[PDB]
Amino acid sequence: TYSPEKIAQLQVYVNPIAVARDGMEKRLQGLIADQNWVDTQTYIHGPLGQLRRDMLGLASSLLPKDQDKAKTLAKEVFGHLERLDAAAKDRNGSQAKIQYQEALADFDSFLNLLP
Amino acid sequence: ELNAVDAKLTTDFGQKIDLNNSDIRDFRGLRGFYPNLASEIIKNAPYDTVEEVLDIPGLSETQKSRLEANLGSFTVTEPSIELTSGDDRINPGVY
Amino acid sequence: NLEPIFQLTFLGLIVLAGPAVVFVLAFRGGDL
Amino acid sequence: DKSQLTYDDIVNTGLANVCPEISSFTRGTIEVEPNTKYFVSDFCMEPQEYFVKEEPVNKRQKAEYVKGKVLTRQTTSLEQIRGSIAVGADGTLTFKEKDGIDFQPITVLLPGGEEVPFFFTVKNFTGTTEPGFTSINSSTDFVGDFNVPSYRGAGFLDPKARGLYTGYDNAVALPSAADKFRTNKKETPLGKGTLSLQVTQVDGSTGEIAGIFESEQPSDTDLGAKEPLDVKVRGIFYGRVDT
Amino acid sequence: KLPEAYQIFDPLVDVLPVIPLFFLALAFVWQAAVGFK
Amino acid sequence: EIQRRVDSQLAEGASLSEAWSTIPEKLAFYDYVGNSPAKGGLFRTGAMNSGDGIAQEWIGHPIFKDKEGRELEVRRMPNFFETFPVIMTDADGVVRADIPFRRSESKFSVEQTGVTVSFYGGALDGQTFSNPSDVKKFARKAQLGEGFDFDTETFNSDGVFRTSPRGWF
Amino acid sequence: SIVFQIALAALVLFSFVMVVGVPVAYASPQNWDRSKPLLYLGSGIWAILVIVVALLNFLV
Amino acid sequence: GGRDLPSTGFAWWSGNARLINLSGKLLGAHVAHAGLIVFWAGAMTLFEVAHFIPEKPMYEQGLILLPHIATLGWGVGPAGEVTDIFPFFVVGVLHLISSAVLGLGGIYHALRGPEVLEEYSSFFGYDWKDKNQMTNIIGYHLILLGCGALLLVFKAMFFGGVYDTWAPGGGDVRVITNPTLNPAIIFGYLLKAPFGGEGWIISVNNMEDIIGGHIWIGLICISGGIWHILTKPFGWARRALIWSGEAYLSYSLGALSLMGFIASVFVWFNNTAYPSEFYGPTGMEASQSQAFTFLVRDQRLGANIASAQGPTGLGKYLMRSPSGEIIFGGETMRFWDFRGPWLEPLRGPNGLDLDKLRNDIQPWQVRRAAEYMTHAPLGSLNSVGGVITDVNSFNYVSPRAWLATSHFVLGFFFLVGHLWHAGRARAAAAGFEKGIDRETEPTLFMPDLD
Amino acid sequence: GIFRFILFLQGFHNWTLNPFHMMGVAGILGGALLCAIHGATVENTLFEDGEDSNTFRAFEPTQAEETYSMVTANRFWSQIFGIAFSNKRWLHFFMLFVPVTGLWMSSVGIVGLALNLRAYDFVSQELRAAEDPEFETFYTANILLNEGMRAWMAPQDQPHENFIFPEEVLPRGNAL
Amino acid sequence: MESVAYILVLTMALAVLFFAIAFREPPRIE
Ligand code: CLA
Ligand code: CLA
Ligand code: CLA
Ligand code: CLA
Ligand code: CLA
Ligand code: CLA
Ligand SMILES: CC1=C(/C=C/C(C)=C/C=C/C(C)=C/C=C/C=C(C)/C=C/C=C(C)/C=C/C2=C(C)CCCC2(C)C)C(C)(C)CCC1
Ligand SMILES: CC1=C(/C=C/C(C)=C/C=C/C(C)=C/C=C/C=C(C)/C=C/C=C(C)/C=C/C2=C(C)CCCC2(C)C)C(C)(C)CCC1
Ligand SMILES: CCCCCCCCCCCCO[C@@H]1O[C@H](CO)[C@@H](O[C@H]2O[C@H](CO)[C@@H](O)[C@H](O)[C@H]2O)[C@H](O)[C@H]1O
Ligand SMILES: [Ca+2]
Ligand SMILES: [Ca+2]
Repeated sequence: TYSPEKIAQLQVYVNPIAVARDGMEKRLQGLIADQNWVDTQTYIHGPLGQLRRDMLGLASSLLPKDQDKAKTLAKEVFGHLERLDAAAKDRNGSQAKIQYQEALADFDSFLNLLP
Repeated sequence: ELNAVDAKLTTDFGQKIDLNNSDIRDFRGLRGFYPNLASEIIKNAPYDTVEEVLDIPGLSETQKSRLEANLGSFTVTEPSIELTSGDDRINPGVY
Repeated sequence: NLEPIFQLTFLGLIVLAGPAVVFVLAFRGGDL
Repeated sequence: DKSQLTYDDIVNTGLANVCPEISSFTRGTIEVEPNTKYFVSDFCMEPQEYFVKEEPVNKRQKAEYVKGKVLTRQTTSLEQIRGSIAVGADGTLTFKEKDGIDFQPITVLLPGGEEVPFFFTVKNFTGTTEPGFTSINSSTDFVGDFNVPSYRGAGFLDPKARGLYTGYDNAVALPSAADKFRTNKKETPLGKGTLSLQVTQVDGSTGEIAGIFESEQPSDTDLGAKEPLDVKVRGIFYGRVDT
Repeated sequence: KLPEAYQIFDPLVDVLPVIPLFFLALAFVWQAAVGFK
Repeated sequence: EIQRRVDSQLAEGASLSEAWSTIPEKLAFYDYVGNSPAKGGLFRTGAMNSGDGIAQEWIGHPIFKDKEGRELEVRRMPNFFETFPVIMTDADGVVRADIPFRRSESKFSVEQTGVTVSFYGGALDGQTFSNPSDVKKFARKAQLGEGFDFDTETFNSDGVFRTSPRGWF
Repeated sequence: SIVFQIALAALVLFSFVMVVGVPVAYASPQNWDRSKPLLYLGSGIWAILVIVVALLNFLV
Repeated sequence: GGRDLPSTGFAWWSGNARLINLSGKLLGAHVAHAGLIVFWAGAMTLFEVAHFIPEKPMYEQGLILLPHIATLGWGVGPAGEVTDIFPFFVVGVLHLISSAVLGLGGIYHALRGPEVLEEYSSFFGYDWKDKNQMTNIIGYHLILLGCGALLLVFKAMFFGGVYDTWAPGGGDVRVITNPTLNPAIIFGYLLKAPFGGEGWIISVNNMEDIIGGHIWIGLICISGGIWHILTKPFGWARRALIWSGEAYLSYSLGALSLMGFIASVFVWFNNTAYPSEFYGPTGMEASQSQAFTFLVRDQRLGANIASAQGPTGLGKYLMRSPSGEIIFGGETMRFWDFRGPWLEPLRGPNGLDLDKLRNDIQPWQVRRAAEYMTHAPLGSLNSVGGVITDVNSFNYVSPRAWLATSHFVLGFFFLVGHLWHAGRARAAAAGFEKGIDRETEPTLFMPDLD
Repeated sequence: GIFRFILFLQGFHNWTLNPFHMMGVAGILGGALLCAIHGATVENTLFEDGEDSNTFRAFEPTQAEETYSMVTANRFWSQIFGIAFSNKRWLHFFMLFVPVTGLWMSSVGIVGLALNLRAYDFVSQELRAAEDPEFETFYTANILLNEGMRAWMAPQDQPHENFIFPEEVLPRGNAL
Repeated sequence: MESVAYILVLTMALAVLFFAIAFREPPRIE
């Protein structure tokens, strides 16, 4: 399965993924609940600004039989992130709440795939 | 008549590092100072005497040993606003 | 290095190709 | 109000130079304990009127302030300022500016064509009330002093490349008359200004405060070339008190 | 870099883009061959 | 020539003030850059007295010494230069003092190197100046050669050099 | 992989042959009846060589 | 057709004017030339692929064609990193081979085909004075141009997406799903001022607006194509314009000059259609990057970056725009309209936000700002990077600089060509392009001016 | 090397400020203008003396008549510009006169620069700027530019002088 | 008062331009 060494080599990507996940739980949910769409867009552009690279590097450096599922799931978080961006630009509370929940569910499904 | 920084250059400011007026670039000559310990010196300025650079809150033991090692390179003159206003101690327009 | 030898040879072939077309058309009296 | 507006909504419209307004006309108050510090979050300061005390040839004539027109544009507001309001034992409230965009250079034009630049600022303003306050309300007047640094820094070079810590100390274009000008010696003394912040609007639900200010401060001396003029600035202010 | 099975023709590709310039030259040659009539 | 004459008087046994006092004021006046005809301007009109002024007296010869007692000479202004930096070198051509433009990283300011100046002969004979304002002013005077006191109010002299009748011819 | 290099070298050699031949044949009104099927066959051979280069690229 | 001066009246140095009334040889000229354009496209792409180091940024490497392909979403991933080299190679090979086909066809029509197409077919044969046929050709070519714009739309919406530098999570290839069909936004871009802060159409800052514009262009060009097939020029157009081949050439020359100027400004200012991951930073981008880099560096040393006045009295790092927005200080005050994906997270409603500058700056923003300030589009003609006073060790001129300079110059010379061909078309239609007739000289019949 | 000499005369002599040079610039740019405008005017008022669109073969060197219309050219420039040449001989003498006079005037200025007799300064603006540090013109800015170029260029340009200028004495603005 | 002299020489040049255009010697074919 996963050589402990291989696991140690994946940390490079896991630390920013855990940081982005914890921040998405804490700051982003409150900012969406606050109807603060300017700070919502600047959150999903700045502190999440390397989510795509870090998750695709996590999926590339993963076990070779779990790569597709990984990347697939990662791409779904991004799609929810773009739809969240569009709903925040439209000042839509319910649509942005829904896209945040879908992004959270796909992030957690991505986080269940770690060795 | 001299301006004020020329008259400061007549003093011990013109010979060694002044904890109340020297820019951060002058701390590069002491090993281990730039950027962190020099920033803590500049932030906690002014000082009445050299010795109370050891009484900055939040100094680690290695920082205290480094400050004790380079105590003779320091002077204290009166803080002149011509070198301190507008954070010229951090960026005096010199690159 | 042999890379620049080939570059010059390919370039010399391409350079002679156009004047070759002109020269065969002029030598045989084609529709110049 | 520019609270729900985005950058694209405000850009190039002049609304970035105006302070936020307490929409709620609520004449509420903010309760304060007798030995506690309350933080001020986004203190804003919008100058509206500008006056310069004229200097006559006469000595004993009344001085009087004359209105000036701003030549710089909508670049005359202080904003994003953090501060502290501490309540002493005797209910004396003390406003204390900490940091932010707490200065703007402003050039005003007087009748006669004299252009008066000045360093409009609230830098290190400490301002006390009368004692005996249990809240912040419409009677809170923070009157105090602030520092006015020199308009030109010590790194400024004049048109003949003379300055304080850089530049020549003499008039190099006139080699036999180089040291006969007092403008060769530049200086940047620290001036003082007086500021009164009178609160007129308190929204106790969110801790917002608004009101008016009157300020008096010296003008630009151009590195000590000329004597400073007295500038009076009146305007409006807003802040958010952290309960 | 080119894909590996094409890498034998890296020098030829390196002289490929300046061939249009020769075309501008070539017309002059042809006019020289006809006498610039 | 002035140095040859002073050195001859020093070799005879005179003191520095005694040797420098035997230099004629006319000879020291020739050793001044404002009498060089390559310092004028096309539209700086009239007499050279309309420039620096009417010369009144030779101030004497400055000797600049650093805190360590190295004699320093101010590098003289060449004919090409409208302005010139103030540089002071020792006997073996090492810059020991200057007047810095940027005083953030200065290492050889008159104030930092403790430069004093003593005058021999002339109006300031036997005097020693230690204030860096006066020392820098005498350094700028030494840039122009021998120093002279000038009356500027008679012809309302503007302070820029004129060329002589030699240059105009 | 050497047969793909042989195919591409054949393509560039026949391309040079066509660069020499096509404007000469088009500017020869007195040899046109000989040279027109030669031009047809050259176009077909060049197209077949390009298709073969593509197929052997996906075979290598 | 005459191939000499005695039989045409045109010298060798004006030889291609011998084709004006020879439609078959004109078509072969046009088609061989297209060969040349597609040849340069393919051969330059293969050159750029052969010289490409894919782990190195494209803009470091003198590439102007691979950025165009990468912006379409081929061979790249997040942050514009090169996944595969094969799409760029494919685009090159297909152009190169097709260019061979186009070159063979131009040679045919030019050397062997019929010199005039009018005696052969009425559909293809044209007279320049036949206003119906000229507008028919406009119409066919407009339907094709609209189809090309719709092909860009199809690539962005249905076949893999385009690179969006503004994408959340970082810039990435994304599929456009909600294009801006709102004609108020699409045509208000046309109504915006060509000045600072407005930027006309150069300021299009999102891929949804770009793809929606190409839906409208495709629709507009297809509708205008049918219009011009089915219709003939009206009386005001017939009385206003010159109807000749040189006249239509000069109209196209003025059009090309306008688009060359627009392209140079587009690549100089716009970072959306020309993403900075491929083209490098714009000049405004790099200046704001330097101001941000030293804001971050001095803030790390403990400077109060908001309360710091500079030597002039303005804020050293932060100051106010003329409308009041909180912007970076120094000379980059000029560039306060700049928007970029690395910078916009630190912007609030009023401009640059103090709270975000204090505790929201990420290391990747610092890395991007340092890279962009050191890849400013400043360089020498022999490709020595940086300011011109720097020494020879940095081999870099930005692709934005090369593309902008090229197209400005091209645009200027095509305006010159417009003036030359319009003036000559007017004189030739009026009958005095060959000089003043001595007998009927018009000035000799005019009254004196004074 | 010629470029160095050019920049040298800028920073050491303020040779742009010299009216003798300014007359030379007027003469050279005017001669280039006269060349361009005369060639274009002749080529666009040509008489139709041939059948080709190639108008160059409608001229014979032994012909007695003018190949272009002086009258039409004069009317064109009189209505476009306000004035025009009416005399061909004066036109060609002026075409001689302008750049030759420009060269002679700039030579007079160079003879002035040989003795450092420069148009370096406007003494009134220097005295005003020395007494008033708000007064700035483009002339004073150019004076500062010359000062900087002299100090930074002299040690490498005059290596025989052994100018040792330490880094602290070099004039420079903020941050550069 | 040097501004008066500058205004005078510039005005003289512009007036010469007016008189040289509006009251030129008229070109006549003879
Ligand atoms: C070779 C001739 C010569 C020389 C070398 C001198 C030299 C001198 N004279 Mg004497 N002078 C002369 C002739 C000469 N003079 C003549 C002929 C007269 C009678 C008018 C005088 C009257 C005179 C007076 C009244 C005074 C002098 C003074 C002086 C001194 C200052 C000179 C000065 O300021 O000039 C300044 C020179 C210039 C600013 C140059 C002006 C040249 C103009 C600008 C050139 C014009 C160019 C032209 C228009 C372009 C043509 C256009 C194109 C189409 C061809 C100097 C020692 C002064 C002095 O100090 O007295 C003791 C003084 O007061 N002189
Ligand atoms: C884009 C460039 C371009 C193109 C497409 C053309 C095209 C044309 N020109 Mg123009 N021309 C050009 C540039 C161009 N010209 C320039 C730059 C000049 C100035 C020197 C001229 C000067 C000029 C004159 C003076 C004349 C023409 C004429 C012609 C036409 C007939 C040519 C002819 O009889 O050639 C015959 C020439 C040959 C048979 C020599 C061989 C030419 C072939 C094409 C070589 C192709 C080589 C290529 C590598 C082979 C690839 C083959 C395959 C693999 C694709 C033709 C349509 C003539 C015209 O108006 O006709 C009425 C004419 O009189 N041209
Ligand atoms: C839009 C046109 C365009 C642009 C922007 C570029 C830009 C670039 N190319 Mg490319 N290239 C082009 C066309 C273009 N090229 C064409 C047509 C060819 C075929 C000849 C090439 C062949 C080519 C090669 C083979 C290489 C490049 C390289 C480069 C890079 C460095 C360029 C350099 O050092 O130039 C140096 C600058 C010059 C030579 C200046 C030329 C000045 C011209 C002649 C002025 C013309 C003015 C005007 C039009 C003339 C009209 C006269 C009349 C009207 C009076 C740069 C990214 C290099 C690179 O790094 O690639 C990886 C490289 O190796 N290019
Ligand atoms: C703009 C380009 C263009 C135009 C207008 C013409 C026009 C013409 N050609 Mg030419 N031709 C061209 C390009 C062009 N050709 C090219 C590139 C080649 C090389 C392959 C040829 C080779 C060629 C030959 C060998 C002959 C002609 C002939 C003719 C004439 C009869 C056409 C015919 O039978 O159509 C009717 C045919 C069709 C409707 C079927 C073809 C439909 C096309 C080819 C399919 C789709 C086009 C394309 C693949 C789409 C993508 C193109 C891409 C650039 C976007 C006509 C004047 C003939 C001639 O001279 O008559 C005397 C003739 O013998 N052509
Ligand atoms: C590139 C393709 C193309 C070309 C060559 C033409 C060519 C022509 N069109 Mg067609 N047209 C096109 C595309 C094209 N059209 C499209 C896509 C559509 C659909 C929207 C139409 C719809 C259309 C109609 C409805 C009509 C024409 C007409 C005409 C004819 C006269 C046009 C004229 O005088 O304009 C000159 C322009 C003017 C006189 C208008 C002056 C307004 C000022 C000058 C605009 C200045 C804008 C400035 C320069 C640039 C700013 C850019 C932007 C911000 C606006 C001419 C044959 C006319 C005709 O005869 O019908 C058969 C006509 O009535 N066209
Ligand atoms: C697509 C655009 C286009 C088209 C189709 C034409 C078509 C035509 N032009 Mg026009 N022209 C154009 C653009 C265009 N022009 C532009 C942009 C300009 C401004 C510069 C001109 C200026 C112009 C003039 C001044 C004249 C024409 C003429 C002509 C006719 C004869 C051209 C000929 O035989 O050239 C022959 C080609 C040459 C002699 C070679 C040109 C050499 C150039 C300078 C090379 C430039 C360098 C290039 C960038 C690459 C650098 C290579 C370097 C490394 C060596 C023909 C109808 C003539 C005319 O009026 O006929 C009626 C004429 O006198 N053209
Ligand atoms: C008419 C005329 C003219 C013109 C001509 C022209 C313009 C042309 C053209 C032409 C063309 C336009 C062409 C072409 C071509 C192409 C080719 C021939 C190709 C190809 C291919 C190949 C072979 C490729 C290969 C490869 C691959 C596949 C991949 C890898 C790499 C390589 C490269 C190897 C002139 C001016 C002379 C004048 C006279 C007349
Ligand atoms: C795609 C896109 C888009 C869109 C765009 C659009 C929608 C457009 C358009 C366009 C248009 C819509 C245009 C136009 C134009 C026009 C012109 C350019 C014109 C003109 C003119 C002329 C040419 C005229 C002339 C004349 C006159 C003046 C009078 C007399 C007669 C004559 C004819 C001479 C956007 C931006 C959104 C985004 C990006 C992408
Ligand atoms: C038909 C118009 C053509 C242009 C002609 C106009 C100019 C002619 C002269 C009249 C000008 C009088 O106008 C007046 O000038 C003075 C002198 O600069 C200006 O005064 C200005 O400069 C002086 C000194 O330089 C300052 O002390 C004053 O504070 C300042 O405003 C006045 O602000 C202006 O109102
Ligand atoms: Ca190679
Ligand atoms: Ca220092």
